[PDB]
Amino acid sequence: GNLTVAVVLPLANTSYPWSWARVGPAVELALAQVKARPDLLPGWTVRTVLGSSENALGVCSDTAAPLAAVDLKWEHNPAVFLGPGCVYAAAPVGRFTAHWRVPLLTAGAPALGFGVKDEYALTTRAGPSYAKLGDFVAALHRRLGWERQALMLYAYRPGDEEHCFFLVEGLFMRVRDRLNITVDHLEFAEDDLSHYTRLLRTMPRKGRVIYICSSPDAFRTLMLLALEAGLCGEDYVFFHLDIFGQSLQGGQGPAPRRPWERGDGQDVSARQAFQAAKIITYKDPDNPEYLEFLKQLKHLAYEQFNFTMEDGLVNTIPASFHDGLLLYIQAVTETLAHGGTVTDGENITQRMWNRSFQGVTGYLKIDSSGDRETDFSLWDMDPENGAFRVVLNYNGTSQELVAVSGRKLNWPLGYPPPDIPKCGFD
Amino acid sequence: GNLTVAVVLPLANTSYPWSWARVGPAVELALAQVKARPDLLPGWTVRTVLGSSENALGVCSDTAAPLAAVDLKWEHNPAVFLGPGCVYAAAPVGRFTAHWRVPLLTAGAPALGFGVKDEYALTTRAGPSYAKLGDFVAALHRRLGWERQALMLYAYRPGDEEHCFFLVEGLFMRVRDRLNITVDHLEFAEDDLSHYTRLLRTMPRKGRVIYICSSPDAFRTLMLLALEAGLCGEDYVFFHLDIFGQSLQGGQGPAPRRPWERGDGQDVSARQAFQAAKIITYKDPDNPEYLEFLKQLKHLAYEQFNFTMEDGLVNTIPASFHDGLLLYIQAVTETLAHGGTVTDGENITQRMWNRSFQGVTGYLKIDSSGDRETDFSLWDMDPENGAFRVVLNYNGTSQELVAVSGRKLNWPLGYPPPDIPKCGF
Amino acid sequence: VQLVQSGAEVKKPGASVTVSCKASGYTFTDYYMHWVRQAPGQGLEWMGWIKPNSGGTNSAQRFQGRITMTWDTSISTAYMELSRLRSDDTAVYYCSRGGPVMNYYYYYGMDVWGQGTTVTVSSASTKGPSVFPLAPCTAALGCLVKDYFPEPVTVSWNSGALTSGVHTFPAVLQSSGLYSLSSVVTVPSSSLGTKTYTCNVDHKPSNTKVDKRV
Amino acid sequence: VQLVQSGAEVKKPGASVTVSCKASGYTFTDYYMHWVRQAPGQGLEWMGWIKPNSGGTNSAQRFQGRITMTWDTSISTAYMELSRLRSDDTAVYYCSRGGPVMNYYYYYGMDVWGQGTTVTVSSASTKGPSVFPLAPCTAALGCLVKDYFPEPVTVSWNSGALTSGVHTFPAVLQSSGLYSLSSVVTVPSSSLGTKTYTCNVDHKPSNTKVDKRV
Amino acid sequence: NIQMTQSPSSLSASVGDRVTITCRASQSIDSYLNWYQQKPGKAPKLLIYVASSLQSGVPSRFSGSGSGKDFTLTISSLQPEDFATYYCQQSYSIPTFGQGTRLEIKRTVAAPSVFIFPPSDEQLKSGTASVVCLLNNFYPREAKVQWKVDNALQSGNSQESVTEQDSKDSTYSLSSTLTLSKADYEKHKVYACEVTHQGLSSPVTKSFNRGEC
Amino acid sequence: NIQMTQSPSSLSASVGDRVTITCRASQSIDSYLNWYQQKPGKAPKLLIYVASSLQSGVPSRFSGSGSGKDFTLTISSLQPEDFATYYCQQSYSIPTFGQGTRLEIKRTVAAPSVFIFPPSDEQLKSGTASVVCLLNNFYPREAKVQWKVDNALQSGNSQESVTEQDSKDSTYSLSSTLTLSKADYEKHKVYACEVTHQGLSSPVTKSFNRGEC
Amino acid sequence: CFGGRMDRIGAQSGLGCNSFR
Ligand SMILES: *[C@@H]1O[C@H](CO)[C@@H](O[C@@H]2O[C@H](CO)[C@@H](O[C@@H]3O[C@H](CO[C@H]4O[C@H](CO)[C@@H](O)[C@H](O)[C@@H]4O)[C@@H](O)[C@H](O[C@H]4O[C@H](CO)[C@@H](O)[C@H](O)[C@@H]4O)[C@@H]3O)[C@H](O)[C@H]2NC(C)=O)[C@H](O)[C@H]1NC(C)=O
Ligand SMILES: *[C@@H]1O[C@H](CO)[C@@H](O[C@@H]2O[C@H](CO)[C@@H](O[C@@H]3O[C@H](CO[C@H]4O[C@H](CO)[C@@H](O)[C@H](O)[C@@H]4O)[C@@H](O)[C@H](O)[C@@H]3O)[C@H](O)[C@H]2NC(C)=O)[C@H](O)[C@H]1NC(C)=O
Ligand SMILES: *[C@@H]1O[C@H](CO)[C@@H](O[C@@H]2O[C@H](CO)[C@@H](O)[C@H](O)[C@H]2NC(C)=O)[C@H](O)[C@H]1NC(C)=O
Ligand SMILES: *[C@@H]1O[C@H](CO)[C@@H](O[C@@H]2O[C@H](CO)[C@@H](O)[C@H](O)[C@H]2NC(C)=O)[C@H](O)[C@H]1NC(C)=O
Ligand SMILES: *[C@@H]1O[C@H](CO)[C@@H](O)[C@H](O)[C@H]1NC(C)=O
Ligand SMILES: *[C@@H]1O[C@H](CO)[C@@H](O)[C@H](O)[C@H]1NC(C)=O
Repeated sequence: GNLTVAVVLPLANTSYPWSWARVGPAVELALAQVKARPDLLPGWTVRTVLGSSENALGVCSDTAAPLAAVDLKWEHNPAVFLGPGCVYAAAPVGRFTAHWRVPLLTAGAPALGFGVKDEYALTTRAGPSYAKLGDFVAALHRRLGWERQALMLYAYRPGDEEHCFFLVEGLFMRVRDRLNITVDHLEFAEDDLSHYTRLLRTMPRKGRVIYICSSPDAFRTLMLLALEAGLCGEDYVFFHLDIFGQSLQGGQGPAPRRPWERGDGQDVSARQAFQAAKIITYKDPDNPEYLEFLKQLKHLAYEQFNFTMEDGLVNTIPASFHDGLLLYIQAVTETLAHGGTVTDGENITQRMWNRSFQGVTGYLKIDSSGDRETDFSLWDMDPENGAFRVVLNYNGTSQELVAVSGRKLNWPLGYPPPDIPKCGFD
Repeated sequence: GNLTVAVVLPLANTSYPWSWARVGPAVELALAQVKARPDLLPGWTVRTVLGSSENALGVCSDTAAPLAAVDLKWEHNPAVFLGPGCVYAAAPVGRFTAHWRVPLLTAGAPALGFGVKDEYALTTRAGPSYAKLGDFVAALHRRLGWERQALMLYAYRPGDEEHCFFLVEGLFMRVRDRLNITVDHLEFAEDDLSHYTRLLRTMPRKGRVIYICSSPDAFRTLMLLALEAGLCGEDYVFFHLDIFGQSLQGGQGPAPRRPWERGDGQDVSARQAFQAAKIITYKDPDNPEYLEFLKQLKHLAYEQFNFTMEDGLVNTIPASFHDGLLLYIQAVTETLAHGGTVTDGENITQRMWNRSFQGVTGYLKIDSSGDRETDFSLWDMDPENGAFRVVLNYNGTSQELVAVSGRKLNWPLGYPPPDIPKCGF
Repeated sequence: VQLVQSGAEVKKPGASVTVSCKASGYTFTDYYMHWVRQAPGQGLEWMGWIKPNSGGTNSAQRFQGRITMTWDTSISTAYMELSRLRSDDTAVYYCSRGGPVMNYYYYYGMDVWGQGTTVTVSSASTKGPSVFPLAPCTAALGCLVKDYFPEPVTVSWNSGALTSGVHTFPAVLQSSGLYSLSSVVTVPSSSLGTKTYTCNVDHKPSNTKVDKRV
Repeated sequence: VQLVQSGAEVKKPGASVTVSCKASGYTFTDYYMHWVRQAPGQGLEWMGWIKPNSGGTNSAQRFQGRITMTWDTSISTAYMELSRLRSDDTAVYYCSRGGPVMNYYYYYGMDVWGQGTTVTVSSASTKGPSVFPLAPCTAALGCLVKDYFPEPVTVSWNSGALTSGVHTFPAVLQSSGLYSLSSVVTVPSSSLGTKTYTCNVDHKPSNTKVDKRV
Repeated sequence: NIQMTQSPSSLSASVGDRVTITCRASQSIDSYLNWYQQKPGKAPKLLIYVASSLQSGVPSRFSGSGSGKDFTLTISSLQPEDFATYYCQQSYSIPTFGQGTRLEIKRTVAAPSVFIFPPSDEQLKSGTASVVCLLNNFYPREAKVQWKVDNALQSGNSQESVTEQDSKDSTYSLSSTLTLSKADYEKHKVYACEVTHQGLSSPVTKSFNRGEC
Repeated sequence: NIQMTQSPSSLSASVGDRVTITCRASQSIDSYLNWYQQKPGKAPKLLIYVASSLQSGVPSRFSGSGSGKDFTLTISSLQPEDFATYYCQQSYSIPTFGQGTRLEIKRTVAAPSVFIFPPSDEQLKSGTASVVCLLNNFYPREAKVQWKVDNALQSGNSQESVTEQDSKDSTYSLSSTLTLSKADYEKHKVYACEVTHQGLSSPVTKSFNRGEC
Repeated sequence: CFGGRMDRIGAQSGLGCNSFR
């Protein structure tokens, strides 16, 4: 027989992590691996249809994606849907698939609104999720002995689909659910200048542990303003939620990184200010299989799509897709091994959930909620040469923290500052 | 020829103002009026197709309505879409019709998000909206001299689809756009004694002119608490934005309308407290044509849908539907009078916009934004009788305030309190 | 490849019925086994199928409530069990095989079918038929059978003496829960009295033999 | 009812062409008038229509911007003007009446059609044809005409004396912008020298009088 | 689920003719379709197992084509053994069966023969009377039968029985039986049935009287 | 807008047969359809309007049916003047015409009579060489003509012309002309054109030599 | 405005980050 896979991704724009120019080679590699493996679907072939989820302007929209999904369903009637990545575009498509009882597979849309299975049923997310960041934050708070208060700030920028809104809300909800502590939040505009002054005036009266979701340039400007005002690392700590590693180029294997220098004439001041800043990023795979997959992915993409890919954590987004696809195939086989049909949906989704799989990224696990557990990394600056390096890794499958080569998380004073000063905020 | 009209409204649930059981008689009356008039599409017949915009639970959903609209468009390819009324259900249908270049008519959906004509082109709103409430509030502030600060509070419930939230965002946005003053806002739980206590503690230090969106029981409880909380009528004023007038009847003109009487032993305290409260509702038409239309609508509904309607301002929602339909028909005729077809959405939409029409509701005016200007009424308590009565009316076409029978606002100290006290916050 | 079935029992509603399907002559654990029921006048109706090697089972949404199907690989037989029988379960059941199990080709059509079995659900006793001869008042000569249970009825009349130009009507289920039919063949009026006509009605379940003069 | 057109002009690319259609036998301002153009090989194509009583006009999306339609009620005539001519504008234009205007019945069919107007747009000039006899090295003979402009050309054999077995192939547009065709005749082999053969060609625009003997 | 439709519902054709049957699905299916033929008193036999193959042992005169939501089954030359009921079944999902398609031979129009039988005395002795009237040797099958007693019409107390088309003369039998209680027999006098058929120019009334029978 | 499709592209039938033409719409139109018939060199004529009504002055043999997206035009008892091109046109909004559907008679397959003509001497003096070979009395119109110069495949420099169907013999005439420069003529000696037709059992080659002529 | 359950057509911008839970 034939198996149809429907993809709803931007086929023209090549600026998104889930763009077709970076996913198509991964899908081709997954199909080749499935064909070369007699274990997965013996005697069956897999097809693929594509649809555009962007308007004339070239950006993902919540109007074109549902129409494309409906047209694909009417014309081909596929068994599984791939994508989209944008939350506003994927959510109506997810609801449509749930109503149609058609399984949905994705690695994007990490918004908390997809965490409820009553509405978004038969939906699997094989990519990173914002709840795992909240779990990492809770684990770090438990390890560092902070249980009183926290402060949250996020920046608003016109042009994107509120990148620092869903992440902040999901992490905030997860912290409230798990830690049961008082947490505040605030939104600021990075374009304005008086907003920074108001932020530096209001931070000392709201807390001492601050999480910031903004651009690396905005973070550097805020850190410089804090240094000039009088803020020091002995009482304040700053965390930057750079999941894709923009401040540090790529976030690849070990190499000296100096995000405080850009040749603006104030490199010394930025270097001194960044003594109290840490970055939270994703964890790159270490097995050579990941390197080989990256090499083949880059080669095939260059030869077949006229696109030149770079080195970074963004490449971890399409790869998960690949792995997820493989998992789906296995589940189908299990259904075909238990006297079933490929048009059930519920059985395949139930079999996929709460399962351990091995892929190019490594050993992944899917819980009962259909959300892949992701590892995280914390970057710290070397006090000697002033370069950031990886010092702590968090495993979500076992929820544990591990150091790297015995590295010690140094502090300006000697131990982490207390969550609330003895004199209080007054 | 045949003109197909698609309706996407709840067919089983009758608890919504835009339910089919209350719109169907109006639609058939409009069709009969069109057929009985020789200047409205002569020689043409109008057919109506229906679809459901509710899930198995029988409530408004944002998934069933777009699917029903898509199926109706595929099966019949209608020339115009009617409804839905729920904001969440009608939100994707507007974009779908804009992409399909099919005109859409809606007497509901008063959400501010529909005011962007770029995203929601070819959409006409012939019913009440929330921006006109902001215009009325700005006019009242200009008349009363309040130009410093205001406070807004709304209640949260898990049953409704955030009605107070949408009303408050629309009112706050229009006040900010027009009066460019400082306005605050808060959200409180519908049933929480601790929340009520902390709200009554927070209110005195934020402002003096306060607008509240909540249920009548919640408003009564809040006013009763404020009675012994120390708040008096010489410094504080309260406004209840009950558009449909649930605390009152609204349907009939002459009637007592005692809102503070409930037979719970606190009638005297409620009457004493309510001396510093005012209510803003919709304006009830008074022409005999409206009464005749209401009588016919009740008779037809009882005969056909086996539903018994109740007097009130809610009956003003389906009636506008009727009027709106008539307007659309006229536009079509104009197209057929200027060398066009029935599938010219842009020309028809331009023709309906910025036009004056006569209907059972009176003289309706559509501005260039495609939104019908609405009227509002402000009530006041009788100093002697103690029963609420209509004292102010607002005309949105001319944007004017009109008194009723030479009545005056009842103030405990004679003049409205200032926005900011002399001592300060 | 042979498919053998057995069973024609009739029982009151609320009881249970079992159907046995034999698949001798071919590897039973190498192909699927589909059970299909066909109503007397509605049409074919798919019920479910089983997978012997992997122990798989599939059933319809409206049938999974009260059906249990098992198999025995020792003798290559399949058993179908139906419970909570009502008046709508009177139909014909078929067992068939189709689709190899080495490759998951469940979409293959059913190649070899069974002979079929008839199951009737009714609350009535096995009572004999009633025969009423027909006489004219270019005529109407025959015999009418009324109030008989259960199906079937043997040859109409004369035990096959008159076969050319014969018509028999199908049985009709009346409101009382019994069956009735007739068979009328008209000869030329010249030889009405020259040849005698007698109708024979035989009923195996009731062991009733009726010879009625027309 | 009658519809009369006029015009057989050839216009250079980038010029303007005016087509006039006159109506008679009925009231001009009581029905719609549609304009339909037909390519030589593509088929019929719809352009637009005019509403006389209300003074309304409708145009196609592709033709909008370079089409103008006007009418005169006093003489009951309609004029259509097209500007910015191109090489693909060579077609035949028809004026048709259909649909009463009192009740806006614009969907009615077109029941009256005109004789049609041929418009040719090309960059060339009038040139006389060249006739070349065609004889074999049943017998077949013919004359070939080439390098002529514009259409049409009439060819005859023996001044119409011989007509049986005469085939005239349709003209073909050469890559140089001219036209060519060949007319052939089939004659018995025994008549190769018994009777003489002569083909006559006539090109009215160029006034060509050529009598070629095979 | 997926609902499957067959066209036409019935079709009449002669021997050696070209016939096509259309099967339509409410949802798109790539090639998951099977064609079955069934004769009265016999189990169905598979003809086509995918959209366009041919099962072993099937004559080459049968063909299948189509895709998406529409498929066609074609017979180039009809044969006397090719007249049966045809079903198209989908196999992409939980299999469903179509309503069927009956195929019959083509014959000229024939006039029915109307026969009446007054109730027998045995029925009166048993306490329940029955009258019958039947149409014999008529074509086509469509006809209408009405019961009239003393210019009165009764409904819901009558039964109809129809046989199958014969191979020799291609005729039909249509017998209508009206059953009544013993009491209702003697308050009415004349019983009749009216038959309306396409082959008959006018409807035919067949009547009898209780007293003289 | 709305695209209209006609099926089939062309068909052939004899006098007194029955034909059916199907028109498909991309969108849904209730009854906005018109049928036109056009003969070569003559203006189109309207046969059926609003997809079901027959215009006065049109023979009753024409019939129309269908609604929504499927429409059928049926012609019974074909006549010699009923052979022309048929178009289905929608009138809901911005009317559009179809691609057309031819309909001609059916006749026995015949074999072409191929003849060749050497170029005239005066044409060579002008500076152009043209060789023409014609096909006469062949059926159907489908045929293949290939030009060979000294056993070399020629393409991109030949033209073909086909006349309309005749009435007496109902055959076709085709002429293929190859144009070459003056210098190219004398550098080759053998010129031929190859004819491939269904009627011909084997391809027929007609060749001539420049030196001989 | 982190109360959640607002994923139902979140394209509306609005304001009012004062849920006050
Ligand atoms: C491939 O995909 C990328 C990523 O989505 C697209 O880049 C985005 O394109 C959109 C559409 O133009 C941009 O959205 C617009 O942004 C404007 C602000 O951009 C300025 O400021 C940013 C910094 O914040 C600069 O980086 C940028 O260069 C500009 O200087 C807004 O002002 C716009 O709002 C206006 O238009 C909208 C309608 O679009 C109205 O509703 C508003 O009311 C307002 O009038 C608009 O939001 C977006 O900024 C781009 N992002 C980036 C990172 O560049 C590519 O265009 C796309 N390309 C193709 C070929 O598909
Ligand atoms: C709020 O204020 C509005 C304006 O201040 C009020 O609108 C006015 O309503 C009255 C009805 O009470 C209208 O008077 C009628 O107008 C119609 C329409 O006029 C037409 O004919 C004239 C002829 O010159 C033409 O110029 C117009 O364009 C129309 O085509 C007449 O037919 C009636 O006879 C009667 O005069 C006013 O016209 C109307 N004002 C405007 C500016 O249109 C509105 O009533 C107020 N609201 C309430 C509740 O009273
Ligand atoms: C995170 O922890 C889990 C569980 O401790 C690790 O999963 C193990 O992976 C190894 C290597 O494939 C297996 O042999 C074990 O069986 C797995 N454990 C379980 C319980 O199944 C996982 O590898 C850890 N993550 C990383 C990056 O090392
Ligand atoms: C008709 O619609 C109303 C909504 O106005 C429904 O009432 C709500 O029902 C849901 C569950 O379906 C409850 O969670 C809400 O609390 C109800 N709200 C109110 C104000 O009562 C009603 O159930 C619907 N009825 C039917 C038959 O569908
Ligand atoms: C309008 O609908 C009627 C049936 O209700 C139909 O007979 C008629 O043809 C339709 N007219 C058009 C123009 O579609
Ligand atoms: C699978 O697709 C191929 C074309 O790629 C087609 O020939 C074949 O019939 C299809 N099979 C099924 C079972 O759909």
